[PDB]
Amino acid sequence: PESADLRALAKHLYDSYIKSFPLTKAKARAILTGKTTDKSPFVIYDMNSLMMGEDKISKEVAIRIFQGCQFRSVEAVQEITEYAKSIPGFVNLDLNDQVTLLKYGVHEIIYTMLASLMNKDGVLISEGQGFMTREFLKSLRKPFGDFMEPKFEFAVKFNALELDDSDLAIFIAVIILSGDRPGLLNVKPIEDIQDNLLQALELQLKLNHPESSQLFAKLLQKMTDLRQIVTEHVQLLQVIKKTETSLHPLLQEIYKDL
Amino acid sequence: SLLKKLLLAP
Ligand SMILES: CCOc1cc(CNC(=O)c2c(OC)cc(O)c3c2OC2=CC(O)=C(C(C)=O)C(=O)[C@]23C)c2ccccc2c1
Repeated sequence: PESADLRALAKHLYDSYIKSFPLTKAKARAILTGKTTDKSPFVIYDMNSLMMGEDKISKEVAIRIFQGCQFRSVEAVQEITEYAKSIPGFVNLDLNDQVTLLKYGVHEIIYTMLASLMNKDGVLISEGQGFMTREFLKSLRKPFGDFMEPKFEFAVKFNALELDDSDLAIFIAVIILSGDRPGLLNVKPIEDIQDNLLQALELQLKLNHPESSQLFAKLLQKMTDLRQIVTEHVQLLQVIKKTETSLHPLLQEIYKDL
Repeated sequence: SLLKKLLLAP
């Protein structure tokens, strides 16, 4: 019955993930590999193709693309918030603790979910209607090319784990319910929720990836790696803010005193 | 805050 309840929890999380996140890894892989009747994405691989694809998806291109990433991130933060509110126990936490969990969690989840839409060659954008190449993004002038590339670097390593949406739903939940985020007021209720989510994740991986005993331990390490990854992202965004002569208010709020 | 507003919206 305990294991049965952990599977029920896994399924609840998956169902909530499907309601919260329009752009699933399943749907993204169907597009990337070509197994879809739907329209093929418009490929953007240089300045010329970017200009042509404007409708399918005075400021210079690098800035235009950076603002695009910002607006998608804003949309993603809202999706992640909705998903967080579906995790059993989350909305009953102290509201300021809920804020803290999102503040420190959202960019780790954004990196995770971005991987679902990436391969080694590029990233799906605009609900899969566009595909922008990694090479085009990396070639953008300093400091914007180096802002893009680490997201692909992480995706390549993370996608090697071959997680599916059912695995990801639980992985994301575990990350959000991290009891060691700076400034949390009531730690134990968060830790108790996370302990149960971790049990659900372990069972999920044992059943869904029986030939990969190492996967749970590897995912625990990825959660640790993501903190370092996001600290570097935030540093780079602080650099851009001071060295480039705009930042969305929601993102400004998240980065402030992070 | 904006996060708080997002959290409170049913
Ligand atoms: C964690 C920081 O957020 C991110 C987010 C993304 C996701 N990016 C995109 O989805 C993404 C993108 O992407 C190139 C380029 C791009 O041009 C756009 C993107 O999404 C957009 C939303 C818009 O509202 C646009 C406009 C004009 O209004 C855009 O133009 C879009 C279509 C990243 C994608 C690749 C590499 C790093 C990334 C970092």
